[PDB]
Amino acid sequence: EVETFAFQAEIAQLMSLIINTFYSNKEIFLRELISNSSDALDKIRYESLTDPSKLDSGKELHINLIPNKQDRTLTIVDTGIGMTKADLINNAGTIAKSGTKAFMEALQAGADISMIGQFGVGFYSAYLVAEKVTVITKHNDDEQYAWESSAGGSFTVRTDTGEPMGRGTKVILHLKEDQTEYLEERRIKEIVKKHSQFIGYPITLFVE
Amino acid sequence: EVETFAFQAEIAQLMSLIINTFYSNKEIFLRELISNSSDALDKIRYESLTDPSKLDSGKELHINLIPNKQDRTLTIVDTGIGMTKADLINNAGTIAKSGTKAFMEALQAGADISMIGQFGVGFYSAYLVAEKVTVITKHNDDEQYAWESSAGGSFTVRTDTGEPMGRGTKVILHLKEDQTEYLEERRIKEIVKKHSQFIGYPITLFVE
Ligand SMILES: CCCCN(C)C(=O)c1cc(-c2n[nH]c(=O)n2-c2ccccc2F)c(O)cc1O
Ligand SMILES: CCCCN(C)C(=O)c1cc(-c2n[nH]c(=O)n2-c2ccccc2F)c(O)cc1O
Repeated sequence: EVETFAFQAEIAQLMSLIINTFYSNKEIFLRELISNSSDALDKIRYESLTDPSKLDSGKELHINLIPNKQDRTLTIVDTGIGMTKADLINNAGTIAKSGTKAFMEALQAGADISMIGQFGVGFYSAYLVAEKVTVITKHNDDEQYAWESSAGGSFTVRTDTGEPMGRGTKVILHLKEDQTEYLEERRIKEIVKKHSQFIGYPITLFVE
Repeated sequence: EVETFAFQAEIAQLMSLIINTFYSNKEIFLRELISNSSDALDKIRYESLTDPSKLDSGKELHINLIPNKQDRTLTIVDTGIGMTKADLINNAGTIAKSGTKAFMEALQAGADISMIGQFGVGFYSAYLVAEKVTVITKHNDDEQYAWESSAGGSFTVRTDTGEPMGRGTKVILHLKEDQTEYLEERRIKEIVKKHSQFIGYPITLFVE
Protein backbone atom coordinates (compact mmCIF):
# COMPACT_ATOMS: atom_id res chain seq x y z
CA GLU A 1 0.00 0.00 0.00
CA VAL A 2 2.82 2.50 0.82
CA GLU A 3 5.57 3.07 -1.81
CA THR A 4 8.91 4.67 -0.72
CA PHE A 5 11.07 6.67 -3.21
CA ALA A 6 14.55 8.18 -2.97
CA PHE A 7 14.86 11.82 -4.02
CA GLN A 8 17.64 12.29 -6.60
CA ALA A 9 20.90 13.89 -5.30
CA GLU A 10 20.17 17.50 -6.46
CA ILE A 11 16.64 17.74 -4.87
CA ALA A 12 17.83 16.00 -1.65
CA GLN A 13 20.69 18.60 -1.50
CA LEU A 14 18.27 21.52 -2.11
CA MET A 15 15.90 20.25 0.66
CA SER A 16 18.90 20.00 3.08
CA LEU A 17 19.98 23.58 2.19
CA ILE A 18 16.42 24.93 2.80
CA ILE A 19 16.17 23.11 6.17
CA ASN A 20 19.71 24.00 7.45
CA THR A 21 20.61 27.49 6.00
CA PHE A 22 20.09 30.54 8.30
CA TYR A 23 17.42 32.64 6.50
CA SER A 24 14.96 34.85 8.46
CA ASN A 25 12.58 35.78 5.52
CA LYS A 26 10.68 32.40 5.83
CA GLU A 27 7.23 33.95 5.02
CA ILE A 28 7.94 33.57 1.23
CA PHE A 29 6.84 29.84 1.43
CA LEU A 30 3.18 31.04 1.38
CA ARG A 31 3.58 33.07 -1.85
CA GLU A 32 5.16 29.97 -3.60
CA LEU A 33 2.37 27.56 -2.54
CA ILE A 34 -0.37 30.09 -3.50
CA SER A 35 1.41 30.64 -6.90
CA ASN A 36 1.48 26.86 -7.57
CA SER A 37 -2.25 26.66 -6.59
CA SER A 38 -3.08 29.61 -8.97
CA ASP A 39 -1.15 27.84 -11.82
CA ALA A 40 -3.15 24.56 -11.20
CA LEU A 41 -6.41 26.61 -11.20
CA ASP A 42 -5.41 28.29 -14.55
CA LYS A 43 -4.82 24.74 -15.98
CA ILE A 44 -8.30 23.39 -15.10
CA ARG A 45 -9.99 26.68 -16.18
CA TYR A 46 -8.21 26.43 -19.60
CA GLU A 47 -9.06 22.72 -20.14
CA SER A 48 -12.75 23.38 -19.30
CA LEU A 49 -13.03 25.77 -22.34
CA THR A 50 -12.79 22.93 -24.92
CA ASP A 51 -14.26 20.31 -22.47
CA PRO A 52 -16.85 21.60 -19.87
CA SER A 53 -17.21 18.07 -18.35
CA LYS A 54 -13.73 18.64 -16.72
CA LEU A 55 -15.66 20.73 -14.10
CA ASP A 56 -18.03 17.79 -13.20
CA SER A 57 -15.63 17.13 -10.24
CA GLY A 58 -16.25 20.73 -9.01
CA LYS A 59 -17.08 24.13 -10.57
CA GLU A 60 -15.64 26.42 -7.82
CA LEU A 61 -12.07 27.59 -8.54
CA HIS A 62 -10.59 28.84 -5.26
CA ILE A 63 -7.81 28.63 -2.63
CA ASN A 64 -8.45 28.00 1.12
CA LEU A 65 -5.88 28.60 3.92
CA ILE A 66 -6.70 26.48 6.98
CA PRO A 67 -4.68 26.99 10.20
CA ASN A 68 -5.00 24.33 12.94
CA LYS A 69 -3.30 25.29 16.25
CA GLN A 70 -4.10 21.88 17.86
CA ASP A 71 -2.40 19.77 15.12
CA ARG A 72 0.20 22.57 14.46
CA THR A 73 -0.65 22.51 10.72
CA LEU A 74 -1.25 25.12 8.01
CA THR A 75 -3.18 23.62 5.08
CA ILE A 76 -3.28 25.22 1.58
CA VAL A 77 -6.28 23.77 -0.39
CA ASP A 78 -7.01 24.44 -4.06
CA THR A 79 -9.57 23.12 -6.56
CA GLY A 80 -7.01 23.21 -9.41
CA ILE A 81 -6.36 20.47 -11.98
CA GLY A 82 -4.68 18.20 -9.37
CA MET A 83 -1.90 15.69 -10.00
CA THR A 84 -1.87 12.08 -11.23
CA LYS A 85 0.47 9.54 -9.55
CA ALA A 86 2.95 10.08 -12.47
CA ASP A 87 2.71 13.91 -12.00
CA LEU A 88 3.69 13.50 -8.31
CA ILE A 89 6.72 11.30 -9.10
CA ASN A 90 7.76 13.48 -12.13
CA ASN A 91 7.49 16.75 -10.09
CA ALA A 92 9.58 15.16 -7.26
CA GLY A 93 11.99 13.79 -9.94
CA THR A 94 12.94 15.06 -13.47
CA ILE A 95 11.33 18.58 -13.05
CA ALA A 96 12.81 19.27 -9.62
CA LYS A 97 16.32 18.17 -10.94
CA SER A 98 16.69 20.83 -13.72
CA GLY A 99 15.13 23.53 -11.49
CA THR A 100 17.40 22.74 -8.51
CA LYS A 101 20.64 22.79 -10.58
CA ALA A 102 19.84 26.29 -12.02
CA PHE A 103 18.73 27.63 -8.57
CA MET A 104 21.70 26.27 -6.51
CA GLU A 105 24.10 27.75 -9.15
CA ALA A 106 22.44 31.20 -8.66
CA LEU A 107 22.68 30.89 -4.80
CA GLN A 108 26.48 30.31 -5.12
CA ALA A 109 26.64 33.37 -7.48
CA GLY A 110 24.96 35.58 -4.81
CA ALA A 111 21.18 35.12 -5.37
CA ASP A 112 18.57 35.04 -2.59
CA ILE A 113 16.43 32.04 -1.48
CA SER A 114 13.38 34.34 -2.24
CA MET A 115 14.00 33.84 -6.02
CA ILE A 116 13.31 30.02 -5.74
CA GLY A 117 9.96 30.31 -7.64
CA GLN A 118 11.66 31.54 -10.86
CA PHE A 119 13.34 28.09 -11.02
CA GLY A 120 10.09 26.08 -10.74
CA VAL A 121 11.06 24.58 -7.34
CA GLY A 122 9.09 27.06 -5.15
CA PHE A 123 7.17 24.21 -3.44
CA TYR A 124 10.37 23.16 -1.54
CA SER A 125 10.40 26.56 0.31
CA ALA A 126 7.63 24.84 2.44
CA TYR A 127 10.63 23.19 4.30
CA LEU A 128 11.64 26.69 5.65
CA VAL A 129 8.65 26.40 8.07
CA ALA A 130 7.59 22.70 7.92
CA GLU A 131 9.29 19.64 9.45
CA LYS A 132 6.99 17.42 7.27
CA VAL A 133 4.75 18.11 4.25
CA THR A 134 1.79 15.93 3.25
CA VAL A 135 0.17 16.49 -0.15
CA ILE A 136 -3.31 15.06 -0.93
CA THR A 137 -4.17 15.39 -4.63
CA LYS A 138 -6.94 14.33 -7.03
CA HIS A 139 -6.77 14.70 -10.88
CA ASN A 140 -9.80 13.84 -13.12
CA ASP A 141 -7.81 11.02 -14.83
CA ASP A 142 -6.61 9.30 -11.60
CA GLU A 143 -7.40 8.19 -7.99
CA GLN A 144 -6.77 10.31 -4.81
CA TYR A 145 -3.09 10.12 -3.70
CA ALA A 146 -1.17 11.07 -0.54
CA TRP A 147 2.50 12.19 -1.03
CA GLU A 148 4.65 12.86 2.09
CA SER A 149 8.19 13.79 3.02
CA SER A 150 10.03 14.87 6.18
CA ALA A 151 12.99 15.34 3.79
CA GLY A 152 15.74 12.89 4.89
CA GLY A 153 16.25 11.83 1.25
CA SER A 154 12.93 10.05 0.66
CA PHE A 155 9.19 10.46 0.02
CA THR A 156 6.21 8.13 0.15
CA VAL A 157 3.18 7.81 -2.15
CA ARG A 158 -0.02 5.86 -1.22
CA THR A 159 -3.66 5.80 -2.42
CA ASP A 160 -5.58 8.09 -0.02
CA THR A 161 -8.32 6.39 2.11
CA GLY A 162 -9.41 9.78 3.57
CA GLU A 163 -12.31 12.03 2.55
CA PRO A 164 -12.64 12.47 -1.27
CA MET A 165 -11.83 16.02 -2.39
CA GLY A 166 -13.47 15.96 -5.85
CA ARG A 167 -10.46 17.55 -7.63
CA GLY A 168 -7.44 19.64 -6.63
CA THR A 169 -4.52 19.65 -4.21
CA LYS A 170 -4.20 20.01 -0.43
CA VAL A 171 -0.73 20.87 0.99
CA ILE A 172 -0.53 20.12 4.74
CA LEU A 173 2.43 21.83 6.42
CA HIS A 174 3.39 20.15 9.75
CA LEU A 175 5.03 23.28 11.20
CA LYS A 176 8.39 23.37 13.05
CA GLU A 177 7.96 24.17 16.81
CA ASP A 178 9.43 27.72 16.44
CA GLN A 179 7.27 28.53 13.33
CA THR A 180 3.73 28.73 14.90
CA GLU A 181 3.38 32.46 13.87
CA TYR A 182 2.08 31.09 10.51
CA LEU A 183 -1.03 29.76 12.38
CA GLU A 184 -2.01 33.34 13.46
CA GLU A 185 -4.84 35.09 11.55
CA ARG A 186 -3.16 38.57 11.45
CA ARG A 187 0.19 37.06 10.38
CA ILE A 188 -1.38 35.07 7.46
CA LYS A 189 -3.42 38.16 6.35
CA GLU A 190 -0.21 40.26 6.41
CA ILE A 191 1.68 37.77 4.14
CA VAL A 192 -1.23 37.33 1.67
CA LYS A 193 -1.71 41.16 1.38
CA LYS A 194 2.07 41.66 0.87
CA HIS A 195 2.88 38.85 -1.65
CA SER A 196 -0.39 37.43 -3.09
CA GLN A 197 -2.72 40.49 -3.40
CA PHE A 198 -3.30 40.07 -7.20
CA ILE A 199 -4.01 36.27 -7.38
CA GLY A 200 -6.93 35.76 -9.84
CA TYR A 201 -8.89 33.37 -7.57
CA PRO A 202 -10.63 33.94 -4.20
CA ILE A 203 -8.30 33.22 -1.24
CA THR A 204 -10.29 32.39 1.92
CA LEU A 205 -8.49 32.48 5.27
CA PHE A 206 -10.38 30.05 7.59
CA VAL A 207 -10.82 31.05 11.28
CA GLU A 208 -10.52 28.70 14.34
CA GLU B 1 -8.13 31.67 -46.63
CA VAL B 2 -8.00 34.68 -44.22
CA GLU B 3 -10.42 34.72 -41.23
CA THR B 4 -11.13 38.06 -39.43
CA PHE B 5 -12.18 38.14 -35.71
CA ALA B 6 -13.35 40.94 -33.43
CA PHE B 7 -11.57 41.22 -30.09
CA GLN B 8 -14.06 41.29 -27.19
CA ALA B 9 -14.62 44.73 -25.54
CA GLU B 10 -12.23 44.24 -22.55
CA ILE B 11 -9.17 43.12 -24.66
CA ALA B 12 -9.85 45.83 -27.31
CA GLN B 13 -9.95 48.40 -24.43
CA LEU B 14 -6.69 47.04 -22.90
CA MET B 15 -4.92 47.19 -26.33
CA SER B 16 -6.10 50.84 -26.76
CA LEU B 17 -4.80 51.72 -23.25
CA ILE B 18 -1.36 50.14 -24.00
CA ILE B 19 -1.10 51.99 -27.35
CA ASN B 20 -2.33 55.43 -26.09
CA THR B 21 -1.18 55.78 -22.39
CA PHE B 22 2.04 57.78 -21.73
CA TYR B 23 4.46 55.21 -20.21
CA SER B 24 8.27 55.51 -20.69
CA ASN B 25 9.29 52.05 -19.24
CA LYS B 26 8.43 50.25 -22.58
CA GLU B 27 11.38 47.76 -22.32
CA ILE B 28 9.21 45.41 -20.13
CA PHE B 29 7.55 43.99 -23.36
CA LEU B 30 10.70 41.82 -23.87
CA ARG B 31 10.52 40.22 -20.39
CA GLU B 32 6.80 39.30 -21.00
CA LEU B 33 7.44 37.68 -24.43
CA ILE B 34 10.51 35.76 -23.10
CA SER B 35 8.40 34.61 -20.05
CA ASN B 36 5.62 33.31 -22.36
CA SER B 37 8.29 31.53 -24.51
CA SER B 38 9.84 29.94 -21.32
CA ASP B 39 6.34 28.76 -20.20
CA ALA B 40 5.72 27.14 -23.69
CA LEU B 41 9.18 25.47 -23.47
CA ASP B 42 8.35 24.10 -19.94
CA LYS B 43 5.09 22.65 -21.44
CA ILE B 44 6.80 20.68 -24.26
CA ARG B 45 9.64 19.56 -21.92
CA TYR B 46 7.01 18.21 -19.43
CA GLU B 47 4.92 16.41 -22.12
CA SER B 48 8.08 14.75 -23.55
CA LEU B 49 8.65 12.92 -20.18
CA THR B 50 5.64 10.57 -20.64
CA ASP B 51 5.82 10.78 -24.50
CA PRO B 52 9.35 11.24 -26.07
CA SER B 53 7.85 11.30 -29.63
CA LYS B 54 6.59 14.88 -28.83
CA LEU B 55 10.22 15.98 -29.58
CA ASP B 56 10.19 14.40 -33.13
CA SER B 57 9.33 17.95 -34.39
CA GLY B 58 12.57 19.25 -32.75
CA LYS B 59 14.73 18.36 -29.72
CA GLU B 60 16.36 21.81 -29.12
CA LEU B 61 14.53 23.89 -26.48
CA HIS B 62 15.65 27.51 -26.91
CA ILE B 63 14.72 31.18 -27.51
CA ASN B 64 16.16 33.31 -30.38
CA LEU B 65 15.96 37.15 -30.58
CA ILE B 66 16.27 38.33 -34.19
CA PRO B 67 16.54 42.10 -34.90
CA ASN B 68 16.05 43.25 -38.53
CA LYS B 69 16.85 46.97 -39.09
CA GLN B 70 15.76 46.82 -42.79
CA ASP B 71 12.21 45.49 -42.07
CA ARG B 72 12.10 47.35 -38.68
CA THR B 73 11.19 44.09 -36.88
CA LEU B 74 12.24 42.34 -33.67
CA THR B 75 11.39 38.63 -33.80
CA ILE B 76 11.15 36.41 -30.65
CA VAL B 77 11.39 32.69 -31.72
CA ASP B 78 10.90 29.72 -29.39
CA THR B 79 10.73 25.94 -29.88
CA GLY B 80 8.04 25.59 -27.19
CA ILE B 81 4.82 23.54 -27.42
CA GLY B 82 3.25 26.01 -29.91
CA MET B 83 -0.44 26.80 -30.29
CA THR B 84 -3.30 25.12 -32.16
CA LYS B 85 -5.85 27.28 -34.06
CA ALA B 86 -8.23 26.93 -31.03
CA ASP B 87 -5.37 27.98 -28.64
CA LEU B 88 -4.86 31.19 -30.70
CA ILE B 89 -8.58 32.11 -30.65
CA ASN B 90 -8.99 31.10 -26.93
CA ASN B 91 -5.89 33.14 -25.87
CA ALA B 92 -7.19 36.18 -27.84
CA GLY B 93 -10.69 35.52 -26.35
CA THR B 94 -11.83 33.90 -23.03
CA ILE B 95 -8.32 33.94 -21.36
CA ALA B 96 -7.50 37.54 -22.28
CA LYS B 97 -11.02 38.64 -20.96
CA SER B 98 -10.58 37.49 -17.30
CA GLY B 99 -6.94 38.69 -17.24
CA THR B 100 -7.79 42.14 -18.65
CA LYS B 101 -10.65 42.79 -16.18
CA ALA B 102 -8.40 42.03 -13.14
CA PHE B 103 -5.46 44.08 -14.59
CA MET B 104 -7.49 47.21 -15.62
CA GLU B 105 -9.10 47.22 -12.10
CA ALA B 106 -5.57 47.27 -10.55
CA LEU B 107 -4.44 50.13 -12.91
CA GLN B 108 -7.41 52.26 -11.68
CA ALA B 109 -6.42 51.36 -8.04
CA GLY B 110 -2.85 52.69 -8.65
CA ALA B 111 -0.91 49.71 -10.11
CA ASP B 112 1.79 49.97 -12.78
CA ILE B 113 1.65 48.68 -16.40
CA SER B 114 4.84 46.66 -15.48
CA MET B 115 2.66 44.23 -13.42
CA ILE B 116 0.71 43.11 -16.59
CA GLY B 117 2.35 39.61 -16.57
CA GLN B 118 0.82 38.69 -13.17
CA PHE B 119 -2.60 38.89 -14.92
CA GLY B 120 -1.71 36.50 -17.78
CA VAL B 121 -2.01 39.24 -20.45
CA GLY B 122 1.74 40.10 -20.68
CA PHE B 123 1.78 39.41 -24.46
CA TYR B 124 -0.26 42.64 -25.09
CA SER B 125 2.66 44.77 -23.70
CA ALA B 126 4.15 44.10 -27.23
CA TYR B 127 1.83 47.02 -28.34
CA LEU B 128 3.99 49.45 -26.21
CA VAL B 129 6.67 49.17 -28.97
CA ALA B 130 4.88 47.52 -31.96
CA GLU B 131 2.36 49.04 -34.39
CA LYS B 132 1.56 45.46 -35.61
CA VAL B 133 2.30 41.97 -34.23
CA THR B 134 2.41 38.81 -36.35
CA VAL B 135 2.52 35.43 -34.61
CA ILE B 136 3.54 32.26 -36.53
CA THR B 137 2.90 29.11 -34.48
CA LYS B 138 3.08 25.32 -34.92
CA HIS B 139 1.73 22.76 -32.36
CA ASN B 140 2.27 18.95 -32.86
CA ASP B 141 -1.53 18.39 -33.13
CA ASP B 142 -2.19 21.11 -35.77
CA GLU B 143 -1.02 22.94 -38.96
CA GLN B 144 1.18 26.11 -39.04
CA TYR B 145 -0.91 29.29 -38.40
CA ALA B 146 -0.31 33.04 -38.80
CA TRP B 147 -2.15 35.35 -36.30
CA GLU B 148 -1.90 39.15 -36.79
CA SER B 149 -3.24 42.36 -35.30
CA SER B 150 -2.51 46.09 -35.65
CA ALA B 151 -5.05 46.42 -32.79
CA GLY B 152 -8.02 48.46 -34.13
CA GLY B 153 -10.44 45.92 -32.59
CA SER B 154 -9.68 42.92 -34.80
CA PHE B 155 -7.23 40.10 -35.58
CA THR B 156 -6.77 37.71 -38.48
CA VAL B 157 -5.90 33.99 -38.54
CA ARG B 158 -4.74 32.12 -41.71
CA THR B 159 -2.87 28.85 -42.47
CA ASP B 160 0.79 29.84 -42.94
CA THR B 161 2.28 29.19 -46.45
CA GLY B 162 5.77 30.30 -45.27
CA GLU B 163 8.74 28.17 -44.19
CA PRO B 164 7.77 25.31 -41.78
CA MET B 165 9.15 25.84 -38.27
CA GLY B 166 8.84 22.26 -36.94
CA ARG B 167 7.25 23.32 -33.61
CA GLY B 168 7.05 26.50 -31.52
CA THR B 169 6.08 30.15 -31.79
CA LYS B 170 7.56 33.16 -33.60
CA VAL B 171 6.42 36.66 -32.47
CA ILE B 172 7.24 39.32 -35.10
CA LEU B 173 7.08 42.85 -33.70
CA HIS B 174 6.64 45.50 -36.47
CA LEU B 175 8.18 48.34 -34.42
CA LYS B 176 6.77 51.89 -34.14
CA GLU B 177 9.02 54.50 -35.89
CA ASP B 178 10.25 56.00 -32.56
CA GLN B 179 10.99 52.53 -31.02
CA THR B 180 14.02 51.39 -33.14
CA GLU B 181 16.31 51.27 -30.00
CA TYR B 182 14.95 47.68 -29.54
CA LEU B 183 16.82 46.69 -32.76
CA GLU B 184 20.22 47.63 -31.20
CA GLU B 185 22.48 44.81 -29.92
CA ARG B 186 23.63 46.63 -26.71
CA ARG B 187 20.04 47.71 -25.89
CA ILE B 188 18.64 44.13 -26.24
CA LYS B 189 21.57 42.69 -24.16
CA GLU B 190 20.88 45.32 -21.44
CA ILE B 191 17.15 44.36 -21.20
CA VAL B 192 17.80 40.57 -21.20
CA LYS B 193 20.51 40.92 -18.47
CA LYS B 194 18.19 43.15 -16.36
CA HIS B 195 14.85 41.22 -16.62
CA SER B 196 15.49 37.72 -18.06
CA GLN B 197 18.89 36.67 -16.58
CA PHE B 198 17.53 33.45 -14.90
CA ILE B 199 15.43 31.99 -17.80
CA GLY B 200 16.05 28.19 -17.87
CA TYR B 201 16.63 27.99 -21.66
CA PRO B 202 19.43 29.42 -23.86
CA ILE B 203 18.58 32.90 -25.19
CA THR B 204 20.54 33.68 -28.38
CA LEU B 205 20.71 37.29 -29.57
CA PHE B 206 21.24 37.17 -33.39
CA VAL B 207 23.61 39.77 -34.97
CA GLU B 208 23.04 41.63 -38.32
C1 LIG C 1 5.38 16.21 -5.03
C2 LIG C 1 5.86 17.62 -5.34
C3 LIG C 1 4.65 18.47 -5.75
C4 LIG C 1 4.54 19.68 -4.80
N1 LIG C 1 3.24 20.34 -4.97
C5 LIG C 1 2.11 19.81 -4.19
C6 LIG C 1 3.10 21.43 -5.80
O1 LIG C 1 4.07 21.85 -6.42
C7 LIG C 1 1.75 21.97 -6.08
C8 LIG C 1 1.16 21.46 -7.24
C9 LIG C 1 -0.14 21.79 -7.59
C10 LIG C 1 -0.66 21.30 -8.89
N2 LIG C 1 -1.76 20.62 -9.10
N3 LIG C 1 -1.82 20.35 -10.47
C11 LIG C 1 -0.73 20.89 -11.07
O2 LIG C 1 -0.45 20.86 -12.26
N4 LIG C 1 0.00 21.51 -10.10
C12 LIG C 1 1.21 22.24 -10.30
C13 LIG C 1 1.23 23.64 -10.17
C14 LIG C 1 2.42 24.35 -10.35
C15 LIG C 1 3.59 23.67 -10.67
C16 LIG C 1 3.59 22.27 -10.80
C17 LIG C 1 2.40 21.56 -10.61
F1 LIG C 1 2.39 20.22 -10.73
C18 LIG C 1 -0.92 22.60 -6.74
O3 LIG C 1 -2.20 22.89 -7.08
C19 LIG C 1 -0.35 23.11 -5.57
C20 LIG C 1 0.97 22.79 -5.22
O4 LIG C 1 1.52 23.26 -4.09
C1 LIG D 1 -2.92 35.27 -29.98
C2 LIG D 1 -2.43 35.69 -28.61
C3 LIG D 1 -1.24 34.79 -28.23
C4 LIG D 1 -0.01 35.68 -27.95
N1 LIG D 1 1.20 34.85 -27.87
C5 LIG D 1 1.89 34.55 -29.14
C6 LIG D 1 1.69 34.42 -26.66
O1 LIG D 1 1.09 34.70 -25.63
C7 LIG D 1 2.81 33.45 -26.63
C8 LIG D 1 2.41 32.11 -26.55
C9 LIG D 1 3.34 31.08 -26.61
C10 LIG D 1 2.85 29.70 -26.41
N2 LIG D 1 3.04 28.67 -27.20
N3 LIG D 1 2.37 27.58 -26.63
C11 LIG D 1 1.80 27.99 -25.47
O2 LIG D 1 1.13 27.30 -24.70
N4 LIG D 1 2.10 29.30 -25.31
C12 LIG D 1 1.72 30.12 -24.21
C13 LIG D 1 2.67 30.54 -23.26
C14 LIG D 1 2.30 31.35 -22.19
C15 LIG D 1 0.97 31.74 -22.05
C16 LIG D 1 0.00 31.33 -22.98
C17 LIG D 1 0.38 30.52 -24.06
F1 LIG D 1 -0.54 30.12 -24.95
C18 LIG D 1 4.71 31.37 -26.82
O3 LIG D 1 5.59 30.35 -26.91
C19 LIG D 1 5.12 32.70 -26.92
C20 LIG D 1 4.18 33.74 -26.84
O4 LIG D 1 4.57 35.03 -26.94
